Amino acid sequence: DSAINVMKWKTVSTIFLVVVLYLIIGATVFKALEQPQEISQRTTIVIQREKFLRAHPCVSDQELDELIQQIVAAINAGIIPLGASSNQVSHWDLGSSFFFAGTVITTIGFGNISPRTEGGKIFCIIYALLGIPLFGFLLAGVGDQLGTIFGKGIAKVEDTFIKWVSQTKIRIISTIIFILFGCVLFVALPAVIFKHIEGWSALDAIYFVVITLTTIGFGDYVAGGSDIEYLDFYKPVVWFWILVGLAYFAAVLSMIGDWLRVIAKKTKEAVGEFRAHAAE
Amino acid sequence: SDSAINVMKWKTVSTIFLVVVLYLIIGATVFKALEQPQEISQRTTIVIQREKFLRAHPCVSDQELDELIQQIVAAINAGSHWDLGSSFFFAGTVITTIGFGNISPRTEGGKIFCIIYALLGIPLFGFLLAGVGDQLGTIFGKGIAKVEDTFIKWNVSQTKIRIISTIIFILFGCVLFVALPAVIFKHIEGWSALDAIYFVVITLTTIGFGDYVAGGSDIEYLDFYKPVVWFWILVGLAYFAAVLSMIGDWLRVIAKKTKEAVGEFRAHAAEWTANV
Ligand SMILES: CS(=O)(=O)Nc1ccc(C(=O)NCc2ccc(Cl)cc2Cl)cc1
Ligand SMILES: CS(=O)(=O)Nc1ccc(C(=O)NCc2ccc(Cl)cc2Cl)cc1
Ligand SMILES: CCCCCCCCCCCCCCCC
Ligand SMILES: CCCCCCCCCCCCCCCC
Ligand SMILES: CCCCCCCCCCCCCCCC
Ligand SMILES: CCCCCCCCCCCC
Ligand SMILES: CCCCCCCCCCCC
Ligand SMILES: CCCCCCCCCCCC
Ligand SMILES: CCCCCCCCCCCC
Ligand SMILES: CCCCCCCCCCC
Ligand SMILES: CCCCCCCCCCC
Ligand SMILES: CCCCCCCCCCC
Ligand SMILES: CCCCCCCCCC
Ligand SMILES: CCCCCCCC
Ligand SMILES: CCCCCCCC
Ligand SMILES: CCCCC
Ligand SMILES: CCCCC
Ligand SMILES: CCCCC
Ligand SMILES: [K+]
Ligand SMILES: [K+]
Ligand SMILES: [K+]
Ligand SMILES: [K+]
Ligand SMILES: [K+]
Repeated sequence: DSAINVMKWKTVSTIFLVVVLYLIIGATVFKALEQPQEISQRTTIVIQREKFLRAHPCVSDQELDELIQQIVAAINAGIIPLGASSNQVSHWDLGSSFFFAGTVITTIGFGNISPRTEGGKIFCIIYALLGIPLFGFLLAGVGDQLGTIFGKGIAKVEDTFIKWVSQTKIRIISTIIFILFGCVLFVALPAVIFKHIEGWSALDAIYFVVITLTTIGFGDYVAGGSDIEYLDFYKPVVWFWILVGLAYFAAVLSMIGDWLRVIAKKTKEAVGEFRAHAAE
Repeated sequence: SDSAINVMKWKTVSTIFLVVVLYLIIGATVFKALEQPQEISQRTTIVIQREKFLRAHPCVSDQELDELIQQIVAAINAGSHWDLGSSFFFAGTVITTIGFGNISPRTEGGKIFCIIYALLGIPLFGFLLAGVGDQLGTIFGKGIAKVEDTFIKWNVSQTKIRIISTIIFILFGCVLFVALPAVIFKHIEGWSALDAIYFVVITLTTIGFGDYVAGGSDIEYLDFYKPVVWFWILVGLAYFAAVLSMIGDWLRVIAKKTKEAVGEFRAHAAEWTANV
């Protein structure tokens, strides 16, 4: 029993170090990419500050930094503190609390909207702990249904491509068609609709798709997030997209996992060779 | 018959789908019931503070306030955020799919790298998290070998003691991975006791709203704090993975028990109505 456990802990620990190292590379590449724009916006926000620090000296000026604290603290709930727009829609209306519930059970958790009430928080804890598992079943069923829809599709395509054919190499043609068609239906096509309806850039759309469907859900972009107009054919279609798109990414991510298993065997055995053939 | 099983399958999906739709509807109404009020009371008392800042400082005209707020909304779309350690944290938020979003890429390259980083990193982390799950799982397996010996040579024996074991998992698990860290968070972050547990749950379920983030404020943090929080995430995620999974099983059970209870209720209105 302990013989396999010693072999297991050895594997976990190496993957752990790989993960630590993956984070370090990651970290350096993100700071390489973002630290600059952050500094150029931090210098040009101090420029804008001084233009109204000294352009109104009759303001206490310790209370300006405190004013902004009260705006940024209050923006998190979601305020539109203007006199040319003192009338305002609700964040917790019939539909947005529905959306919010969606963000909890799917663990996307955008967080543009999140509970402020101690009761809302306590309900959210309970709602999540029951809802996440519940949704998991739905998402599984959605995965199966969609899986068998594609099974009927590959029965028709693995017959017509039976020319003068291997068992294990037509598997490679199938997984390409899964990724190809899948990226159209669940990534490309919806990003295009998002690009048009939200006014996002082409990158922002795909970025949103991926961040949402991987359940990362930063919440920097949220489809349905602004007050624009919205056809109301729109948002329901986006629910359905989430439902099926999450199922799709579940598989895709899972495939990527398998590819890593493979690449990890191939590299484990390559290093053994490379060590043994020190001559080279 | 191949379509015969598929009609039975789609029947199952569709009922769970309706249960989910209905779970969302109840949810929706309970959240709006809870939050629509605080929203109104903060919308009245933010308009009060708005007008209260024109009168208590007449130096500021009404036209320059609207422009100030434009520059503050511009600056929420930035905020160092991206130092050595916070970009490390950020990477953590991507691969774990917690995704707080207090920090997120603004550069078109940062976004493209994030897409790639995620698609490779999420699966990679999943392996780590699995290993962490196993190790922790067998640590508790040795723990229950010692506790299912000392209690199993005396009072009421097998088939109900499985229920006592799962309570010990939940009891001790909630101490180690929820209570104890919430207490540390309460003290170190200055959050309320509820806010701490709220954070724990929102983070460890990988929902990660990002309303609260441990390490998120500009406080003197002991060098030992943040790394301990990494370790907590690693093990706490593994813990919730199991817990959530258990809850799933309980639902499976409760769903059979309710499916057959409806079958009973039906079957007695049957042979009670045949009685004419
Ligand atoms: C900023 S707001 O909260 O005040 N306004 C709203 C914002 C979004 C939505 C909505 O339904 N979007 C589609 C959707 C559905 C379910 C899930 Cl899980 C994710 C997504 Cl993107 C509705 C209102
Ligand atoms: C605006 S900021 O970027 O400067 N604030 C920060 C916030 C948090 C951390 C950090 O390391 N927290 C521990 C931690 C680790 C990994 C994961 Cl996944 C989640 C968590 Cl909560 C660093 C900076
Ligand atoms: C207009 C560009 C759209 C590109 C869509 C991104 C693809 C995300 C899915 C991951 C699998 C991609 C296969 C590439 C093999 C290296
Ligand atoms: C109009 C500008 C559109 C820019 C589209 C570029 C997106 C490229 C996505 C890269 C996906 C790489 C997949 C790697 C899988 C491991
Ligand atoms: C964003 C790209 C990051 C790429 C990840 C780094 C590659 C690390 C390779 C680790 C090699 C360890 C070999 C051990 C074999 C037993
Ligand atoms: C047969 C599988 C259903 C696929 C239907 C396409 C859904 C795309 C929704 C895009 C909306 C933004
Ligand atoms: C384009 C980036 C490719 C990164 C390849 C990841 C390989 C991980 C190997 C894990 C070894 C155990
Ligand atoms: C630090 C040592 C670097 C070793 C480089 C090996 C890269 C593995 C690629 C595997 C493709 C088959
Ligand atoms: C939110 C909980 C409501 C309970 C719904 C019961 C569903 C009845 C279907 C039973 C299967 C025959
Ligand atoms: C404008 C509010 C949008 C809510 C749509 C609810 C319908 C859910 C059905 C899922 C296909
Ligand atoms: C447009 C930004 C792309 C960054 C490329 C980083 C690739 C790193 C590979 C390290 C082996
Ligand atoms: C500080 C009070 C927090 C209470 C949390 C209640 C959780 C009950 C779990 C039900 C699944
Ligand atoms: C808190 C009670 C949740 C009830 C779920 C029951 C599932 C019913 C499936 C028929
Ligand atoms: C046999 C399954 C019924 C499918 C209904 C339409 C969705 C593909
Ligand atoms: C073995 C229990 C570890 C708990 C760590 C708590 C740190 C916040
Ligand atoms: C304090 C209100 C509790 C709602 C569950
Ligand atoms: C998280 C429970 C889902 C079961 C497939
Ligand atoms: C219909 C517009 C296509 C954008 C690539
Ligand atoms: K978030
Ligand atoms: K999130
Ligand atoms: K998640
Ligand atoms: K998950
Ligand atoms: K998330």
